[PDB]
Amino acid sequence: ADTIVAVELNSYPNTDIGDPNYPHIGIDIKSIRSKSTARWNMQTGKVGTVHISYNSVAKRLSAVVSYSGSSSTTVSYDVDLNNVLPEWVRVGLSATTGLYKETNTILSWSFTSKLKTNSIADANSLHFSFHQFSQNPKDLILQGDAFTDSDGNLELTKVSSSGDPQGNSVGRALFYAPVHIWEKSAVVASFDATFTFLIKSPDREPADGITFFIANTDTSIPSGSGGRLLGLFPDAN
Amino acid sequence: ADTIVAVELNSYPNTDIGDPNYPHIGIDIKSIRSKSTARWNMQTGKVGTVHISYNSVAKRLSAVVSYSGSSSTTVSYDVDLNNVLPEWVRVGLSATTGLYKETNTILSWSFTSKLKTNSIADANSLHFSFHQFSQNPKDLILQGDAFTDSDGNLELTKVSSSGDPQGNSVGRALFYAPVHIWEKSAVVASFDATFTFLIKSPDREPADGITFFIANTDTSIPSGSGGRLLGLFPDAN
Amino acid sequence: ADTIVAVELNSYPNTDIGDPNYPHIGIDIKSIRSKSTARWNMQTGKVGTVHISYNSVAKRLSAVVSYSGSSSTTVSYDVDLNNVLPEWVRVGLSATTGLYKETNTILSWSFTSKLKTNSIADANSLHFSFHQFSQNPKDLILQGDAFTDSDGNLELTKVSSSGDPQGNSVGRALFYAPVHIWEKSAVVASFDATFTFLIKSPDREPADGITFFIANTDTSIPSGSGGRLLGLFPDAN
Amino acid sequence: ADTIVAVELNSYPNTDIGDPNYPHIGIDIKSIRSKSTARWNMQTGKVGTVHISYNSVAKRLSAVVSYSGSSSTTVSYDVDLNNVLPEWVRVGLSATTGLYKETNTILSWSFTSKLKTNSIADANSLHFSFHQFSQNPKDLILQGDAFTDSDGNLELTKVSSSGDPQGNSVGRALFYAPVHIWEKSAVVASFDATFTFLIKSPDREPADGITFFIANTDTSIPSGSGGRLLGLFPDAN
Ligand SMILES: CO[C@H]1O[C@H](CO[C@H]2O[C@H](CO)[C@@H](O)[C@H](O)[C@@H]2O)[C@@H](O)[C@H](O[C@H]2O[C@H](CO)[C@@H](O)[C@H](O)[C@@H]2O)[C@@H]1O
Ligand SMILES: CO[C@H]1O[C@H](CO[C@H]2O[C@H](CO)[C@@H](O)[C@H](O)[C@@H]2O)[C@@H](O)[C@H](O[C@H]2O[C@H](CO)[C@@H](O)[C@H](O)[C@@H]2O)[C@@H]1O
Ligand SMILES: CO[C@H]1O[C@H](CO[C@H]2O[C@H](CO)[C@@H](O)[C@H](O)[C@@H]2O)[C@@H](O)[C@H](O[C@H]2O[C@H](CO)[C@@H](O)[C@H](O)[C@@H]2O)[C@@H]1O
Ligand SMILES: CO[C@H]1O[C@H](CO[C@H]2O[C@H](CO)[C@@H](O)[C@H](O)[C@@H]2O)[C@@H](O)[C@H](O[C@H]2O[C@H](CO)[C@@H](O)[C@H](O)[C@@H]2O)[C@@H]1O
Ligand SMILES: [Ca+2]
Ligand SMILES: [Ca+2]
Ligand SMILES: [Ca+2]
Ligand SMILES: [Ca+2]
Ligand SMILES: [Mn+2]
Ligand SMILES: [Mn+2]
Ligand SMILES: [Mn+2]
Ligand SMILES: [Mn+2]
Repeated sequence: ADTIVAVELNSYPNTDIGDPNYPHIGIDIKSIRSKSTARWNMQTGKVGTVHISYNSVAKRLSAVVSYSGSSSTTVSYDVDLNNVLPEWVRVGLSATTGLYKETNTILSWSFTSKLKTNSIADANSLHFSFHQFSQNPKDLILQGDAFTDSDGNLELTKVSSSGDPQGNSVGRALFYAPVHIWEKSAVVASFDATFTFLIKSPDREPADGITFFIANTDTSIPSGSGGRLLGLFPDAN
Repeated sequence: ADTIVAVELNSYPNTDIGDPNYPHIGIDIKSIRSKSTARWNMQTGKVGTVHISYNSVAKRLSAVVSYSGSSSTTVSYDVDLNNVLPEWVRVGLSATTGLYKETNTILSWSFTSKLKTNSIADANSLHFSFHQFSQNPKDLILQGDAFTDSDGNLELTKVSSSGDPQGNSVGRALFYAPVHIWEKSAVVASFDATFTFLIKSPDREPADGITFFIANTDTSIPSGSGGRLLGLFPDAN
Repeated sequence: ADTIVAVELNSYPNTDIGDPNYPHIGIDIKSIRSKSTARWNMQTGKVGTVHISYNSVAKRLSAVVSYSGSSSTTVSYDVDLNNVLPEWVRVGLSATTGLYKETNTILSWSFTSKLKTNSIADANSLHFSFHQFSQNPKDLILQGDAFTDSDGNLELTKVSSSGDPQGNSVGRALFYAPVHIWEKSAVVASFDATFTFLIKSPDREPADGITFFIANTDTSIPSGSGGRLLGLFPDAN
Repeated sequence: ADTIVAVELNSYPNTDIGDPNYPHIGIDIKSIRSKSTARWNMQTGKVGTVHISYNSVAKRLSAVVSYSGSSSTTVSYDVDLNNVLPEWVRVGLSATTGLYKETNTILSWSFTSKLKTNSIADANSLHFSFHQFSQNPKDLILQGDAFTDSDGNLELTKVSSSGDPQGNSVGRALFYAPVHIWEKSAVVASFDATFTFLIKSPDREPADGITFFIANTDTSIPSGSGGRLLGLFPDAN
């Protein structure tokens, strides 16, 4: 199956599969069961920013979520991605709704990767930035119900004319060019990513969440991966 | 047909189709007949560097070619690419050999595009950089005889194990992701690029040349584009 | 005296010294008498963006000014800055008020410079970005009445408690590190800059303007350079 | 006293003050006694590369040192620089010789700092990159015997015309502009850096080492900091 490494912004607690009993941010390595988490003081109707970093020398993946004038929540996890992921991967963002729903609107997204070596000349580098989404992204791979709306916003899950989110939606958006995340002869490998989002919800318990994820080049939406599984995994093992 | 815009390093004079009678660097807008050229003091055996830029306000396309120690040769052409190219395109490099041959080895390649608006936040940006090539670049589209070797050098045209260049070869390598080169609402749209190449040849007169081109996303080696047509155009019109 | 190269956003027409009879943007090379201009459809109370570029191969300096949802004004000028400026320069922004006044509020500012050579390794590079100004910029050289306010905005000219601009004000802000803008052995030299501003004015004819300027490392405010002379030149020759 | 934070490439063991009995790379927080070290298989005569990173969320400081072909040696230390360093600082490199000597030649040097907030718009960013050094760098602060030579290499410590290293020399080179390393409102604050160096020595045991350090803006070679104290500290406390 697909090899996932993800940073999830889980807004709906599904304690039956391991979630903390509150909206949280967590680092997933190959399973929906976060190897580490932190409570996310989720504020709906407000735009949020997620910054994600990793460096093969520090072996530490970390993330943070902040709102304007609101403290940030942080989470980390020591891991050596060279043991988890294959050389060539493909990044993307995902989201879902189940019984309950929220808008999984991505307002911006950037990503940078380096494959350093002997000199100040990263043998490889890749960078992309979006401060607005095109009506027809020729450089995105939209999966499921994802789509860019009239305002140049990326909508990972179904939303209607009025702007009301729909339940039971799944959607992903992968960048088009596969990234070479590590090479045997590499000295350092880095990558940073940022994305902005707006989650608004009608029901008192919003669900389910958005994630930023790295995966094998051919990652496609798993069957039965909806709702609580955030379109990343088939089961909850 | 494909809508090409290229910068060529023509090593072989085909005076009968537009070439001056000497190695030259030219700018090609939709035809092999350069809208502008310059004498290139081609040095076989030395590694050379090519820089290329474009800024939709300055509306001028430039290109230099220098070798360590020896002087550079520049060439420009004022043009508004927003009228020549589609919004979405793919960038790439091509080379060819005809009756005569040379090695069309690419050692490094960068490219940066920025699509601005009302801030120091490019609504889009795209950057890639290669200082060595993977033996299976999953981010390059290799067309024709293009292949990356054991040394991590892109080889646009066939060479032998012993290193010898082969005749009659066409080769192209496009970056995988579509670049959003311009858009209606854009305020500024720019792009830079660099590549380093090494040309070697046993012939008294090496042929045919290397080009860095910008095409439509679905571009492909046109039939009968070998030799003097450098894998970009179907005929010499 | 100081060697100035500037892009001026002249809001007040001083026809007695060469200005067009309308607010305009112009490229100044060593004199307040713009070697080139364009009418700027100045909109007060609205934030504007100025993008400025230059490339030693294209020998063309260009600028553009846009507002959200308003067309842009462009201006250019072919020039070879290697003949105008010294190797080491120091960039900055300036503004003034004379009999009339406006707020010369800079909201952001970025700058990048390259000194390319034989390889994809710019022998030199410099880049700085500000999306907010520190209460005490240790990296700016504030000249005259310039100062960063409580909101992290840079105010080049006097403004009072209420936020009302004052007449007869001059102020500049130079970045701290001198930039190496060209070197004899350089193949290409580039630089791009962006800045955001907000001009608001009580009187019907706002004056005088803001400029982005490159100058000799020790550029200081010229005597009598106030009002119409934008703090750059002593006289109007 | 100066508040130093350094990464040292200690070539000479001064076991009596904290050094392991072998060439090592260490992280120094406010003292010559490394909070962490690693065996460095120092190779005289080969050019080496040092990469260093820090991310205030990951809160971990790392450093690698590799040579072409030979393996790299890494070293980290978890620390929150926001408690160790002032908001504004200057970066730099230092080196020294005592009874024994070696050449402390810096061939290249980059540095990038980013100070984030709520978007993919770093409220501040600063980047510089040198691939060769001007014979009169007006952007470097040279302290002690530091001097750039005819070949465009920074020489932290005295060498002769013939190239021979001299004993008892202290040398420092700081980038000119103050870096805003952190700020209260900041969400994320990171930094990367790279330098390439070449160490040569006639002595059976070369001394003393090179360091990349981060100090307070007004830093300066403390008296009696020669040799084993590598120009950073006044005493071995
Ligand atoms: C029938 O209850 C079970 O399913 C409920 C609905 O499940 C769907 O909707 C949720 C939220 O949108 C989504 O995560 C699922 O994948 C489905 O799409 C669900 O609400 C319910 O959860 C609650 O109850 C369990 C058991 O008591 C708790 O462990 C959870 O934390 C919730 O409190 C349950 O899974
Ligand atoms: C038969 O002569 C014609 O073709 C010759 C060989 O053509 C092939 O090889 C060249 C170079 O490898 C390549 O450009 C072509 O596409 C073919 O693959 C060619 O040498 C010859 O050119 C010369 O003569 C003509 C006419 O006199 C001149 O116009 C040229 O500048 C050359 O001097 C010719 O086209
Ligand atoms: C007395 O008239 C002259 O000076 C006037 C005031 O000058 C000061 O204020 C202006 C605007 O703030 C500033 O540019 C100057 O440097 C001084 O600080 C000025 O208003 C006036 O200009 C107008 O009249 C002349 C002559 O008719 C025209 O050529 C201009 O275009 C103006 O219409 C004049 O210089
Ligand atoms: C007199 O011996 C002490 O000083 C020796 C020389 O010191 C100078 O030179 C070294 C290296 O160039 C430099 O580190 C110092 O700062 C001075 O500039 C030194 O060689 C010697 O060290 C050795 O012996 C001590 C004590 O036995 C050990 O602790 C060390 O590891 C060395 O093996 C000593 O400090
Ligand atoms: Ca959940
Ligand atoms: Ca030809
Ligand atoms: Ca004026
Ligand atoms: Ca020592
Ligand atoms: Mn979870
Ligand atoms: Mn030609
Ligand atoms: Mn004017
Ligand atoms: Mn030590």
